[PDB]
Amino acid sequence: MVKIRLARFGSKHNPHYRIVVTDARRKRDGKYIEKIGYYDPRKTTPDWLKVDVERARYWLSVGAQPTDTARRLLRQAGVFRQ
Amino acid sequence: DFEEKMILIRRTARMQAGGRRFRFGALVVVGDRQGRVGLGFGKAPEVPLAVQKAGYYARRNMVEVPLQNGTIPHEIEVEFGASKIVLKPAAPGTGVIAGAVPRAILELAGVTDILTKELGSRNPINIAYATMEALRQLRTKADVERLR
Amino acid sequence: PKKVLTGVVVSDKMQKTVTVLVERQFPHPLYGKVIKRSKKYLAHDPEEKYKLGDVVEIIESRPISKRKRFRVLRLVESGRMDLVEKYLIRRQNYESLSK
Amino acid sequence: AGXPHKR
Amino acid sequence: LTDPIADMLTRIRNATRVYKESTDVPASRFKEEILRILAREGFIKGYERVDVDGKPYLRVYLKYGPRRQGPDPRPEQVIHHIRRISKPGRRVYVGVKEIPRVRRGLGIAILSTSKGVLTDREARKLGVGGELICEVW
Amino acid sequence: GRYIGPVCRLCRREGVKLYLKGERCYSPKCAMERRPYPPGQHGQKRARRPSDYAVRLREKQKLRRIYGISERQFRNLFEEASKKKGVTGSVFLGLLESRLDNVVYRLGFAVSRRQARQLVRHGHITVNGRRVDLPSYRVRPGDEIAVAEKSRNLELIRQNLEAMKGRKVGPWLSLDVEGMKGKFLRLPDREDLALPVNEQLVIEFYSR
Amino acid sequence: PTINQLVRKGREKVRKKSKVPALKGAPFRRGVCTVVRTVTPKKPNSALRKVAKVRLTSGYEVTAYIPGEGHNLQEHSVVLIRGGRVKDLPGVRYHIVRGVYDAAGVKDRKKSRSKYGTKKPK
RNA sequence: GCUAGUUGGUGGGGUAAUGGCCCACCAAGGCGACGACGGGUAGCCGGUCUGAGAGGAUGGCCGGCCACAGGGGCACUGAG
RNA sequence: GAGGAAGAAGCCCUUCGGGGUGUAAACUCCUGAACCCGGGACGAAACCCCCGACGAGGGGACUGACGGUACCGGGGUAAUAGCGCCGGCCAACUCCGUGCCAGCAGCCGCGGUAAUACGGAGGGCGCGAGCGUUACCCGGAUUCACUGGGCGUAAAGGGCGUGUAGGCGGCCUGGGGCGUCCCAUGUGAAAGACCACGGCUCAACCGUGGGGGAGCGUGGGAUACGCUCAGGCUAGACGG
RNA sequence: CCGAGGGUAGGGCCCGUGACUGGGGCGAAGUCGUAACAAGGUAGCUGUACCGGAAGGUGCGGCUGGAU
Ligand code: SF4
Ligand SMILES: [Mg+2]
Ligand SMILES: [Mg+2]
Ligand SMILES: [Mg+2]
Ligand SMILES: [Mg+2]
Ligand SMILES: [Mg+2]
Ligand SMILES: [Mg+2]
Ligand SMILES: [Mg+2]
Ligand SMILES: [Mg+2]
Ligand SMILES: [Mg+2]
Ligand SMILES: [Mg+2]
Ligand SMILES: [Mg+2]
Ligand SMILES: [Mg+2]
Ligand SMILES: [Mg+2]
Ligand SMILES: [Mg+2]
Ligand SMILES: [Mg+2]
Ligand SMILES: [Mg+2]
Ligand SMILES: [Mg+2]
Ligand SMILES: [Mg+2]
Ligand SMILES: [Mg+2]
Ligand SMILES: [Mg+2]
Ligand SMILES: [Mg+2]
Ligand SMILES: [Mg+2]
Ligand SMILES: [Mg+2]
Ligand SMILES: [Mg+2]
Ligand SMILES: [Mg+2]
Ligand SMILES: [Mg+2]
Ligand SMILES: [Mg+2]
Ligand SMILES: [Mg+2]
Ligand SMILES: [Mg+2]
Ligand SMILES: [Mg+2]
Ligand SMILES: [Mg+2]
Ligand SMILES: [Mg+2]
Ligand SMILES: [Mg+2]
Ligand SMILES: [Mg+2]
Ligand SMILES: [Mg+2]
Ligand SMILES: [Mg+2]
Ligand SMILES: [Mg+2]
Ligand SMILES: [Mg+2]
Ligand SMILES: [Mg+2]
Ligand SMILES: [Mg+2]
Ligand SMILES: [Mg+2]
Ligand SMILES: [Mg+2]
Ligand SMILES: [Mg+2]
Ligand SMILES: [Mg+2]
Ligand SMILES: [Mg+2]
Ligand SMILES: [Mg+2]
Ligand SMILES: [Mg+2]
Ligand SMILES: [Mg+2]
Ligand SMILES: [Mg+2]
Ligand SMILES: [Mg+2]
Ligand SMILES: [Mg+2]
Ligand SMILES: [Mg+2]
Ligand SMILES: [Mg+2]
Ligand SMILES: [Mg+2]
Ligand SMILES: [Mg+2]
Ligand SMILES: [Mg+2]
Ligand SMILES: [Mg+2]
Ligand SMILES: [Mg+2]
Ligand SMILES: [Mg+2]
Ligand SMILES: [Mg+2]
Ligand SMILES: [Mg+2]
Ligand SMILES: [Mg+2]
Ligand SMILES: [Mg+2]
Ligand SMILES: [Mg+2]
Ligand SMILES: [Mg+2]
Ligand SMILES: [Mg+2]
Ligand SMILES: [Mg+2]
Ligand SMILES: [Mg+2]
Ligand SMILES: [Mg+2]
Ligand SMILES: [Mg+2]
Ligand SMILES: [Mg+2]
Ligand SMILES: [Mg+2]
Ligand SMILES: [Mg+2]
Ligand SMILES: [Mg+2]
Ligand SMILES: [Mg+2]
Ligand SMILES: [Mg+2]
Ligand SMILES: [Mg+2]
Ligand SMILES: [Mg+2]
Ligand SMILES: [Mg+2]
Ligand SMILES: [Mg+2]
Ligand SMILES: [Mg+2]
Ligand SMILES: [Mg+2]
Ligand SMILES: [Mg+2]
Ligand SMILES: [Mg+2]
Ligand SMILES: [Mg+2]
Ligand SMILES: [Mg+2]
Ligand SMILES: [Mg+2]
Ligand SMILES: [Mg+2]
Ligand SMILES: [Mg+2]
Ligand SMILES: [Mg+2]
Ligand SMILES: [Mg+2]
Ligand SMILES: [Mg+2]
Ligand SMILES: [Mg+2]
Ligand SMILES: [Mg+2]
Ligand SMILES: [Mg+2]
Ligand SMILES: [Mg+2]
Ligand SMILES: [Mg+2]
Repeated sequence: MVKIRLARFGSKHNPHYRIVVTDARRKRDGKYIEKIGYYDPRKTTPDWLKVDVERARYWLSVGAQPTDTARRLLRQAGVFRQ
Repeated sequence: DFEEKMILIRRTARMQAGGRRFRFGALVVVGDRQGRVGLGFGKAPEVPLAVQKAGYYARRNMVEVPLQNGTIPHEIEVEFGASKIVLKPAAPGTGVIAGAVPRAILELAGVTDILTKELGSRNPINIAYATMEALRQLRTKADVERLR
Repeated sequence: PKKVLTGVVVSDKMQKTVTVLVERQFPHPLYGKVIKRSKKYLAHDPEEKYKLGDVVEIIESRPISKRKRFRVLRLVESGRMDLVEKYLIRRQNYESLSK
Repeated sequence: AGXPHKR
Repeated sequence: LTDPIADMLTRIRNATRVYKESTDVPASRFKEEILRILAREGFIKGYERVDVDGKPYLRVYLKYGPRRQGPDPRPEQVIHHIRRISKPGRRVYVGVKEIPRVRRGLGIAILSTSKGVLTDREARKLGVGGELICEVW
Repeated sequence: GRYIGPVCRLCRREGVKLYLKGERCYSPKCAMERRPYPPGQHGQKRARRPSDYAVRLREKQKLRRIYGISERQFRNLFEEASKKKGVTGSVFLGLLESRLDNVVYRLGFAVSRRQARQLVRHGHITVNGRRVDLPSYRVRPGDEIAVAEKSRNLELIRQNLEAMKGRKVGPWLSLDVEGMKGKFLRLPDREDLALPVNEQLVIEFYSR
Repeated sequence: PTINQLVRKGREKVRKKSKVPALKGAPFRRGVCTVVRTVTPKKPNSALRKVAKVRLTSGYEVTAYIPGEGHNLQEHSVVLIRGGRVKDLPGVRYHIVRGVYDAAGVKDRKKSRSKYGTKKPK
């Protein structure tokens, strides 16, 4: 399945993820299909999370599956607001 | 007045029965750093006299070098036989990028920013002459417009 | 788009197949000059209606056989045996190149 | 390599 | 004769160095378009169609500087340098972004485009590249 | 690390008075005003005509020994100015001045950059409120360099801030003596500082 | 040459020939001494240079130079060699690294010690 | 100089699918100085190093694709 | 770190007057790497349970290998320096020892009884937890020359014709639009590089955003030049 | 039927090595002569041919990069 997950960039002890759509069989930091936003878990900058939300819903509509901790960062960005 | 730089001092020699009778030569460039340069080659039986004649001949032969904000107006290629000098105008922050022989002539010209390259024979004497003829051939938009 | 080429026919000696000699021009990547380079394509002539000297267009298509990957698309000119002679003279000059 | 050989 | 254009430039370059008043070249429309730009840019006085032994020629009238002083009183050239770029051996085609600035503006680059023969400044302002014919200063 | 060795021989070689000590630089005990010839057995012999390479090397060692900075950091700064826009001469000087340990000296907190370094290195300094113990910190416009609260009361800083009630400070800088504060106003222009150094001769040294 | 001639033939990349073939792309190479003798140099020098003929791990057997005053090298000595020739000894293309394997450092060096395998004295 | 499944055709097998990929037969074709065939070396690229640029050199780490899993051959299971 | 003598001892040079290492040390005071104590993380809020509807949205709880680490606070000792080089290129010189020896050497070259070139010493230059050496790549090398080279005598015109492929090709007019030029459009992944800003105390490292090309696909256009097709000319060429 | 490969037989290419043999390069002070550089003491060089310890000599033709 196509999924929506965190591809850890950054450096050692300096986590910086990109919320990204990729194939589940692709490697974690591998070639993704599209970037839909970034996420700084350590909250070292005013905007440590950001989601397109329009695109995050397209892939969601066509069958992409978020991760469990990626589902939150799309919830916390209000992707699911009815 | 004009400022003097000694580019080259060499000891040549002739032959006669009894051995080598020597002689000395001096490349000296002279200029005001405001747009006047001069090159002279002085040859004498001793070093100071040759440095003397060189400066004298140098003031006898000068050149306008139309500076424009410290650089030259246009790029130029000049060959003084087997020796070739490239002069390219540069931006105000660059500097004088040249071998010792052209640099001496460009700094006393008042050139503060330029790009250069010596090609072919790097004989300092002929590089010096090739540098002078290049400056001597620099024109301005005024010179160009006034000609056409 | 299926690539479309143009070339003469240098061989009719196969069943339902003709050899189309395409040439192209391009500037030398280093020396700039415009140079010629040619390439033979084995084209599909299922009606066996094309003959020597015909300048034709071929179109990329699904494999008919090994090596056969283009179909003849349309005639363009006819009786250009002057180009065919150029090809044949060259191939003929190869006999003078051995040892 | 039979059987004797030549080499 | 393999390059009528290279011939013309060279036919001029030799006349200017012996300080000829004029020099005739075999006539062609494309040469006229080239000489039209040398006259309009001041490198020559101009040109006029002529006939020599019944043959169409282009007489070109040459310019020089004032009589100089010193041991050699030969005027400065108005054409210091005229040189073929594109040739029958290697044609040279530049896009508009690739057109060279001849002699940092003190010279021109003649080049043929589908809007006509133009100078480096004319092409860049008109926005088209083409075959770089030559360079003059 | 840094040079850490005898410092009056530096001035005697460079032929120019570099202010690397402190008060002694102004006294008649200054080695330069006392034996203004290069160190060693041959310092009093008659100098032979230096080469162009010698001249450029001498300028570079001059500028560098002024700041007490190692050749690595010195050139990495030089190369940074080469890439950036504008005249490389000024920018290389500005970035040299922007070093924290140079500001702390240029603000009179210490009488020598070598002492200003130890001030920064032992933490007695802060920037914009935060402690900063890195002598290489590139100070930006607007930063408020001050003495550490826990270190405001210390004989060396007082005596230095005392003798600073007298002097003025450069146009690009600001200082409040009573509150031990200081402010970096702008990037120094070329004419805003007169070092005994022809920076073009340092450019030309690296163009080789 | 014409531009067409260049299209046809092109320019030939100049190739460079190694001056240390026995190393076989290595920075250094181990060997064993077979002949440890002295050789006279060519004009205009006169001396008795110290040379070891070394049999390498790379299949080659070459003559290496033994730099410095005095050496402990004899037959069957294991030796590491480096590039570098001795200009005045034709055929010697390599130097023995001192302070490595059975090649002792130079006794009582003070200057340029690291080039001769001698440790710092107290 | 190279080529007998070689090059094309017909029919058929085979596969998710085109194809001499495979078999039967018929035709005598296919390729080559624009370097076929053969020999040597090499995994290719984003890039990396140098260089005024043009260029040269390189492809380790990271990302993309390919290839192999002691040396070979083989199929099975299966969306693969 | 600051101070600290017309300037200790030692060692080096000397014309025996002196000069050097050198404010260097000693010494004085200031600071306080390490270490000692105390507190102590960001990375971790989801899955889950709760209400609502097992949803949208609310509110709740458990979880850290790194680690008692970073970092903060309090205390606290003056605390490793080495390596290359000093004939010219190339920045840095004197003494002794040696006597074509022992040795140096990247090239030119040094050493034959006064060696700034060998070996040591003093001094000096350059870098600094590095400094050198070897190997290899690009540069200087415009020394494979497209940019940007040459061939009378420096290396380089084929012994000379004839001619195949190929490369190139005069003046004028028109058709096409292949080269070529222009505009639009698709692709040119991320990373990297570059500019801007920001996060680790700075930096390296790392995050965010900006700027794009060339090449190729497509669509539209221009036609001077090169190409092709067609028609005419006579200055090249051939013939009478 | 095909089939890894094993086996028989005969070819081609490459690498290493070999009694002995051929010249090559290099090596401070060996032996023989003096061919070349001056008209170098027979102008030199040359393709070829033959000869001779060795440089070389001679023939045939060529070149001036030959003195006077
Ligand atoms: S200034 Fe006088 S005292 Fe201060 S360092 Fe330079 S020489 Fe020594
Ligand atoms: Mg860590
Ligand atoms: Mg996959
Ligand atoms: Mg010359
Ligand atoms: Mg020339
Ligand atoms: Mg040269
Ligand atoms: Mg003027
Ligand atoms: Mg182009
Ligand atoms: Mg760096
Ligand atoms: Mg404190
Ligand atoms: Mg450089
Ligand atoms: Mg000798
Ligand atoms: Mg062994
Ligand atoms: Mg032993
Ligand atoms: Mg070496
Ligand atoms: Mg040493
Ligand atoms: Mg040494
Ligand atoms: Mg079929
Ligand atoms: Mg087959
Ligand atoms: Mg069959
Ligand atoms: Mg058959
Ligand atoms: Mg082809
Ligand atoms: Mg292989
Ligand atoms: Mg390999
Ligand atoms: Mg391989
Ligand atoms: Mg280059
Ligand atoms: Mg670069
Ligand atoms: Mg490659
Ligand atoms: Mg890889
Ligand atoms: Mg790894
Ligand atoms: Mg990889
Ligand atoms: Mg296998
Ligand atoms: Mg294994
Ligand atoms: Mg197996
Ligand atoms: Mg296997
Ligand atoms: Mg001190
Ligand atoms: Mg005294
Ligand atoms: Mg003293
Ligand atoms: Mg003393
Ligand atoms: Mg004393
Ligand atoms: Mg936590
Ligand atoms: Mg779960
Ligand atoms: Mg419920
Ligand atoms: Mg603790
Ligand atoms: Mg503390
Ligand atoms: Mg404290
Ligand atoms: Mg205390
Ligand atoms: Mg101490
Ligand atoms: Mg060094
Ligand atoms: Mg000297
Ligand atoms: Mg150096
Ligand atoms: Mg020196
Ligand atoms: Mg003796
Ligand atoms: Mg002895
Ligand atoms: Mg030496
Ligand atoms: Mg070296
Ligand atoms: Mg003696
Ligand atoms: Mg002596
Ligand atoms: Mg002597
Ligand atoms: Mg000495
Ligand atoms: Mg030396
Ligand atoms: Mg010595
Ligand atoms: Mg370090
Ligand atoms: Mg190293
Ligand atoms: Mg360089
Ligand atoms: Mg090159
Ligand atoms: Mg090289
Ligand atoms: Mg070469
Ligand atoms: Mg060469
Ligand atoms: Mg060229
Ligand atoms: Mg040449
Ligand atoms: Mg001839
Ligand atoms: Mg022949
Ligand atoms: Mg022809
Ligand atoms: Mg043609
Ligand atoms: Mg034409
Ligand atoms: Mg077109
Ligand atoms: Mg990219
Ligand atoms: Mg930018
Ligand atoms: Mg780009
Ligand atoms: Mg396109
Ligand atoms: Mg189109
Ligand atoms: Mg069988
Ligand atoms: Mg078989
Ligand atoms: Mg078999
Ligand atoms: Mg078997
Ligand atoms: Mg065999
Ligand atoms: Mg033998
Ligand atoms: Mg004898
Ligand atoms: Mg004789
Ligand atoms: Mg005789
Ligand atoms: Mg004779
Ligand atoms: Mg004779
Ligand atoms: Mg003869
Ligand atoms: Mg005879
Ligand atoms: Mg004769
Ligand atoms: Mg003849
Ligand atoms: Mg004669």
